[PDB]
Amino acid sequence: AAMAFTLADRVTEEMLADKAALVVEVVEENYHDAPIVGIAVVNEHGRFFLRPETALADPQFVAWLGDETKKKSMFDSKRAAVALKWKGIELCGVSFDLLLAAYLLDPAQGVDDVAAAAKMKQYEAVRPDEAVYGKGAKRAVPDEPVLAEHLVRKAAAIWELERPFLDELRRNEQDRLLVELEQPLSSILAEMEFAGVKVDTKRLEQMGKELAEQLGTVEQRIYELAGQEFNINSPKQLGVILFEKLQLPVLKKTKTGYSTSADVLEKLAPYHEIVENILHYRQLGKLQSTYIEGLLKVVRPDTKKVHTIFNQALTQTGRLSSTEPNLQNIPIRLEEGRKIRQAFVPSESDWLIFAADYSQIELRVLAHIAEDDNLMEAFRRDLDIHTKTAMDIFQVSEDEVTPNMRRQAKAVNFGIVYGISDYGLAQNLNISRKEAAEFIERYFESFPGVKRYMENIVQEAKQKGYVTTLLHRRRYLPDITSRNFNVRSFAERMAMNTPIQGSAADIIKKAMIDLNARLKEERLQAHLLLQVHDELILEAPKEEMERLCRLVPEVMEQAVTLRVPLKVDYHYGSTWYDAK
DNA sequence: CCTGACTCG
DNA sequence: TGCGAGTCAGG
Ligand SMILES: OC[C@H]1O[C@@](CO)(O[C@H]2O[C@H](CO)[C@@H](O)[C@H](O)[C@H]2O)[C@@H](O)[C@@H]1O
Ligand SMILES: [Mg+2]
Repeated sequence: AAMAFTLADRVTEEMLADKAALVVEVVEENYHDAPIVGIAVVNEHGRFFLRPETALADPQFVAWLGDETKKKSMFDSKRAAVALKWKGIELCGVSFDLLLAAYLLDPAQGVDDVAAAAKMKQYEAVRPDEAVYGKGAKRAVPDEPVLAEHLVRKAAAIWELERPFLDELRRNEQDRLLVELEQPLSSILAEMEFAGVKVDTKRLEQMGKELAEQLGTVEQRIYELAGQEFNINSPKQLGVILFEKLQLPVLKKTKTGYSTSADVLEKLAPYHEIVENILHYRQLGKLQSTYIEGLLKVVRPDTKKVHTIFNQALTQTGRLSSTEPNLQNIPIRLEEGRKIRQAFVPSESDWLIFAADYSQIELRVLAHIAEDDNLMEAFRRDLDIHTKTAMDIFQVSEDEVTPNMRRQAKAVNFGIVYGISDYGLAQNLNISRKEAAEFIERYFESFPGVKRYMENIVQEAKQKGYVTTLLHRRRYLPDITSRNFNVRSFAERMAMNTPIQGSAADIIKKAMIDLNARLKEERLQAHLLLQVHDELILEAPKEEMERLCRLVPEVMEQAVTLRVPLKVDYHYGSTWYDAK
């Protein structure tokens, strides 16, 4: 059938009730400076559709949007909030966000539209956005009749679904997780995205020129060593050259043809001088295509800023992700790529970039949750955790720990956090499974509490059907009971890792909320720009650095109280590169 | 659109 | 098979 609603030509009093489901539709996937195609409001008085030009030009409606005492229930309120920010309109009073509610209830559902969330509660009186707008080249806003009913149906679904979603959240002990963590964070992410990060495009272009030169040199050096020209960026063409023309050993047979992955070539390097060059070529090639050309493509022509979008409802562990561009994967590990960060600068003159990061948050969280005496003491002494681990598993004094020993102990710690497995560790350290198993046994002997936790968390996952984080985020693991070893093992590793990675995510999210409250209380001009999993990047007047050096670490370190202290390091400088 | 390469915590 | 993510050239 059809859903009744008023297609209003002007805003009316009854459309401004103090409780309503609100839809401010932005169809463009990237909502920055994007158009709002329509508005829908559902409240105690009825269902309404408003043309944006009319609603957003009405002083009464705008005041309503900005009145924190007028409560709104929405789906992906950040999208609407940011689209409105670009129009100079403030959105306040969002008391419920269906996207975040659904995400917390079950991140694996992949809910990305009202229909998907409603289907969770057997409500299907609303169409999927894709069905209405289509996808790809066929994407398009339907005629008003169609658009209007869709927005109203979405608003009606939100209106109806709020109660049941909140009820289940409460049963899961996630009510505060939504109301006191994710929703307030949503508003903070909106400010960060809207603020954007300034890019020194002239610096990027010059780096681009220099890379084009080096890339040319390496490219020619590769054709020279191969005795012919070919597409180096073609794993297929590359494979023929390496394993056929040059007769290099085939140590890995992937899906189709051969494998020319990083660790495969790293092992082939000793056989021919071409391998090193191919690796370097790929390194520089990625910098050019993605961090030079790709980045320049998304920099706003006028402001020279990039405005990422933090997807707050995607990862299975509670982390955020970043896109167009992804500002959470800018090079830093290799010096040549790290230079890219010199192109990220403060948005105002005489300002600086300030970066604060948690030191070993994952292992500190593990110590807390597993309550391992040895691991908690290590952090209480603020020891170099990898050196300490080597001392324990290899039974040597601190002075006897060699560089190679620390390296392997470090790999063991990663394995432990990721969900330790003979095969996995062996593959990473390039050693036998038995040897890797020996390392693992030694680790558990030194950290019996961690062994206990890994055993218990897997059992708990099987009993309850899910695992939880410090702030009650959850992840269902049905595969934990699979009689297929490989499938079950994936689930077991997830049971071990999710509480760690997820809890670390919970912590920094609270740190961000606490920090913004502090910045506001102090009326500092400093503001957050980015979050990179265990670090927070801000920009501020140079005159605020001394205050930031004390405030940021303290806030981050005190976000939550664990059985071991939380440690935060920080640096600042003229560019992101210099904030080291 | 899919694969395999690279980037990050 | 070690955990969690995104982007791009070639197929
Ligand atoms: O507004 C972000 C919000 O929208 C979703 C859809 O529910 O993702 C859309 O927007 C992202 C940023 O432009 C795209 O990467 C994604 O492809 C598009 O569907 C959510 O995942 C997200 O929380
Ligand atoms: Mg760190």
